[PDB]
Amino acid sequence: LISTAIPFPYGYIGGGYYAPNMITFGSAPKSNKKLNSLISSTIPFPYAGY
Amino acid sequence: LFNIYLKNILYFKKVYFNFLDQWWTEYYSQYFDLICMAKQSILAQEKLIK
Amino acid sequence: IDLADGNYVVSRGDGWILSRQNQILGGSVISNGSTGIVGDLRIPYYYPTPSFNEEYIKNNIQTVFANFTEANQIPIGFEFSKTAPSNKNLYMYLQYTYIRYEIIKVLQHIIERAVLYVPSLGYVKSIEFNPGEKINKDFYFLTNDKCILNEQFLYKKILQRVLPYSNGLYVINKGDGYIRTNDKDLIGTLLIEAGSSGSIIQPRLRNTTRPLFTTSNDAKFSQQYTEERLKDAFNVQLFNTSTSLFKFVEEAPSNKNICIKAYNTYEKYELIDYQNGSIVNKAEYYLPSLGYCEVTNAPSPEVVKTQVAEDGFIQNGPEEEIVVGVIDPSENIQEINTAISDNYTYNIPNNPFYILFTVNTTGIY
Amino acid sequence: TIDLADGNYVVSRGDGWILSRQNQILGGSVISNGSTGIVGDLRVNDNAIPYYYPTPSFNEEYIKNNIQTVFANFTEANQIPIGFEFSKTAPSNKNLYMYLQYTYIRYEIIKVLQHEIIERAVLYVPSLGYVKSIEFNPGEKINKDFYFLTNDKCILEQFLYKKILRV
Amino acid sequence: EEIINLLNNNVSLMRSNIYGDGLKSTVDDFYSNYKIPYNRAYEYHDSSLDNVNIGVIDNIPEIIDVNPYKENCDKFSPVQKITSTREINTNIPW
Repeated sequence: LISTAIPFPYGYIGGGYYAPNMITFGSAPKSNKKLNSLISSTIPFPYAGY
Repeated sequence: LFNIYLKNILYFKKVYFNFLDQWWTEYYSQYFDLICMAKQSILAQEKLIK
Repeated sequence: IDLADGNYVVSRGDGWILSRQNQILGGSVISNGSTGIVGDLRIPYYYPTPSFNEEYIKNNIQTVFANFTEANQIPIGFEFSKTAPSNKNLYMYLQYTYIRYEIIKVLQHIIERAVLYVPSLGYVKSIEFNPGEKINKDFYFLTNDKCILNEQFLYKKILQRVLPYSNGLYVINKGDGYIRTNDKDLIGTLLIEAGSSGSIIQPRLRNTTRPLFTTSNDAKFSQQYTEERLKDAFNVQLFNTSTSLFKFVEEAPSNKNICIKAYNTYEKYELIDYQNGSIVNKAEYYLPSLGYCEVTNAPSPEVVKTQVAEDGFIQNGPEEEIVVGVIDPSENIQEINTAISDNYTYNIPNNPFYILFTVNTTGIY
Repeated sequence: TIDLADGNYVVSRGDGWILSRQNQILGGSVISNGSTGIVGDLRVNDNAIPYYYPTPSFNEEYIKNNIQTVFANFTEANQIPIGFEFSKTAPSNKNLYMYLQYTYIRYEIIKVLQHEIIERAVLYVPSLGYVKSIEFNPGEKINKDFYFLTNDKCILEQFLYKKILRV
Repeated sequence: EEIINLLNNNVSLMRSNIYGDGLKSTVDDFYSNYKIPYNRAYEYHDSSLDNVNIGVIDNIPEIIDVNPYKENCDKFSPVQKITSTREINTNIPW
């Protein structure tokens, strides 16, 4: 119980414990017909920011 | 009226517990002090005999 | 140098690669057709001189150029995608490009210099190699700090139309794309080699944005007051524009390199109080909107020392002007619960006020 | 049946192992004509829990320690989130259904007596994913083997063994 | 805390020491100024650590990446106190 009873963490830098923002990284290279500009990976920007 | 009766009985028991705590704090403390002094006297006499 | 005697503060642009710092973050190897995308998602280096200490440099830089202490609070990002050839190995490594701020003491015609490095963006150097191939140390090591991007020497010496509007408050949307002078809003420049693509991203943050506010007086036109007036006029809430994001992505041709300069922009709102044809009070509110992108080519190889421009704003978006009247909050509103069909009479229960009403038929009244 | 000396052996059978009866428990995506579907995941915390199938004389601690000492260490590597994704573009006038699985790494601790295996424990490390896609018409019958998997198999086949002891 | 002097007939025959508890001393009677509540705690006419699982706690991965909070400590001011000592002279032995 002592080990697992961490003090309650604060919220994000703006306040709150809900979902964080999002950021898209790594646009795929342009193909012969498609721009592929929106083919990327979405990741939570402030991951584990409590 | 039955609920009021039960509440008043519980209040009476609370007052009784308060008086019990008063006895423990003010009266039993002096008897414990007497016990400690008597133990010290017994130990002192045992040391002298030894 | 061709300058008068005194002290000067100079920005030499961003895109400065520090010496001995080439393979510090790491690199990537891609074999065949793979696309390697090495980027970043997020501390100034001081080099003082007996005459110019740390506080002197910091204060002068904040006074003239972009506030790096506040700019370190906002995040940045870049991608630097690169594709491998058909049958050959590709190795690309990433380093940081900084902004070189000098503080010079010019006597006669430079007897002192202090340098401040502020981390701006990234730079990726790539080479195509085969196993057991020798590569010259010039590609891996940098003996002296040098600039790869544009060379600038922005220096500063240290020392009407009629408006037929009625009386009342007005809110005017003045357009989009207001950047600040002296590259104060420049989020950075990225150099992309031929056959590669690169992007600059602005992640944003929850409830973390910096609108600009300048009011005639703080008694009647405060930040809270003008925010409420903007909310009434255009439903402008600033809890918005913080979950959004913008990314500028561009690929380069196979025969030349490119440079992408990305700035943060603002939308301008002027809250005015028109009385008898005169602007009694005026406030300006700049809401950070979505940035601005510029694409340039590397100039051929001399540069001139140019003075900094006057502190102000530059509009990069289209010409715009929208005027919207608003209800004065200091004047009460009386509602007519029923409609008006043909004839109606209203009794006043001495200050000016508003009466809200609607008619039951379309016509002249 | 194996050709090895008697004793205990730590074996890695590579990654890309898809388990049985749990193919589309994560769900799938239906993409109409023209559009692109990107199905991905981010192995960080709960899907990054290894599966132990131990035997007598091979407890969890024994197999775990042996596999960390010989092969890659997963207890510390699973704390770091690694993302993967697939992208599939549907045809111009057709519908495409794609579903995602989990590909693991098959680790074994075998006991060879004579020239035959008499005991074997298994440890599955969640490695990455795998998207299986088909192009379908409304009312078209799809082979039952496309969705369901009766027995485990590797979609990539190795057997790496280690005996437990100039001027 | 107290020095008991057994005075004889004004020569100290014996000097004894009585020590203190070391807790905070109050001269106001707590019981006379305490009111037993009526509408509060008017209900209800060895087993507390049961919701703790050793295995579940042991299965939690250790915290590797820590996001700091800027102000997590305040200060340390040691408590310095001076002990008073009264002297009581008595003729009847204690």
